[PDB]
Amino acid sequence: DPIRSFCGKLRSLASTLDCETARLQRALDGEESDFEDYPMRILYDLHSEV
Amino acid sequence: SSDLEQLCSHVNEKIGNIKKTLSLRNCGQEPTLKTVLNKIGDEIIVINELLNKLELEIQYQEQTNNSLKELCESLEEDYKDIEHLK
Amino acid sequence: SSDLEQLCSHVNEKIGNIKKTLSLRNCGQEPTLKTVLNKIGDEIIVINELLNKLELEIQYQEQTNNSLKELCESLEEDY
Amino acid sequence: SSDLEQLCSHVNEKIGNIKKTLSLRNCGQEPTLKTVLNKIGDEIIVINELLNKLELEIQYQEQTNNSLKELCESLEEDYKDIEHLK
Repeated sequence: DPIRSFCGKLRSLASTLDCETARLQRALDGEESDFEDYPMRILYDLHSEV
Repeated sequence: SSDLEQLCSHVNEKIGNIKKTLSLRNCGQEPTLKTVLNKIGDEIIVINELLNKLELEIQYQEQTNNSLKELCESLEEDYKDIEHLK
Repeated sequence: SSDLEQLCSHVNEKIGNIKKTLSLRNCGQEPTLKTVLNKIGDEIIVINELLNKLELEIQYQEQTNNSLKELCESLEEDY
Repeated sequence: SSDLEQLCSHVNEKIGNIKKTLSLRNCGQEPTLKTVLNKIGDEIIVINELLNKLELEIQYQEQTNNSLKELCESLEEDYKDIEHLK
């Protein structure tokens, strides 16, 4: 219990550090697609509103 | 609060702050976004002129609305004087 | 308080709980402690008897103190 | 303590609890792990027998070590005899 309860929190901070450093590099590089795909989709919604 | 939590927030801030400076780069460089951004920006200029037209059209509507009423006192005045004859 | 702190306290409790069960083993097995512990325990039995003696000695002390008054009043009568 | 934080912890717990039940599945099914797990488990059995041997070897040591004294006091009574017989 209290052994993992701590680590679980710590772990998530890791998993997060893992995942986001990965993608943010890709994003910087022009891969990963989520970063040019979604801002499109919300910009196009914003357009559709206007 | 805790030293742990305070760290996380330090991280999310760095993470989030990148993501923002990321979208700033994307939207200001990548062409497909940059058009849809100008297309909105242009369509703001027109939807702005459409306001000025709606502003004047509201005004002449007003000006007409009173002229209709000052017309209305006139034909409602002389209905009273023929009705006294009849 | 925090998941971190809560862990520490879990640890100190395990650590501390050992150290206690440690001293319990030491004091009940190791001879040099075990004597000094009986030496105290014996010297409690004597310092207990020394109380009973002090109890009676107080009792008669109080017995004689009022007998001593029983005199001092009687002299103050004839004067 | 916030409703937000409490949610996160609910999430991490679900996430973490999977990851554990994940490793439990992997380690009990996937062969490459399952060998290295038996290799350790077997090497525990041997390192356990190596203890019993070290136990007796200590014990057969401890027992010839007082017998180094029994032969120490017997060759001592002989020494005081060069004092007396010389």
